[PDB]
Amino acid sequence: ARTFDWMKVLRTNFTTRQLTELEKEFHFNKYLSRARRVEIAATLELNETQVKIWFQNRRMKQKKRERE
Amino acid sequence: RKRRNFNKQATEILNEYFYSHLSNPYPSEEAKEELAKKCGITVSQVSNWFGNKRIRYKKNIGKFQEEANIYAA
DNA sequence: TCAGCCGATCAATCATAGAG
DNA sequence: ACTCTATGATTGATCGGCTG
Repeated sequence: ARTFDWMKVLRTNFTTRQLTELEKEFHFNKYLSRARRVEIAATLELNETQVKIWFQNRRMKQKKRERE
Repeated sequence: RKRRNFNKQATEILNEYFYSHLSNPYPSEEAKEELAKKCGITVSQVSNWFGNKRIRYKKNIGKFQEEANIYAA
């Protein structure tokens, strides 16, 4: 058919070591403070943004788990 | 893990809805739950089907014309 | 005004089921 | 039985909108 608007609209590879540490933190606190964010990032060799986004996505999959 | 496909009927229903809304294939939360109840699958599986359907469609429009022609109306 | 979050979606990729 | 394609699911990251 016709090509509508929607048709016209680097991905970090986390190590097993990083995901394991990210989970651990998650189970300690669902939300992170600016303090603990910088700390985890340094330890894991990541940016605060990546840590921030991973937590965001993690919370959402939790919601999608308690709801299914 | 294991990947189990959907019934022929479920995909029949999903395509019909997809191509009948090709101009804006984004079902609302209500529409999704309705599709789920009719297809016998979850809302999540419905959301994934549409997400995958849209992306693969726009990635190779030509490949799905025959299909679009079938569920056209 | 701005950063963090939410909900939805995207885009690439994984692993399997099915087709030839 | 194998090679190649179709397709369900996962996940890092984006986008619009709300909030403190």
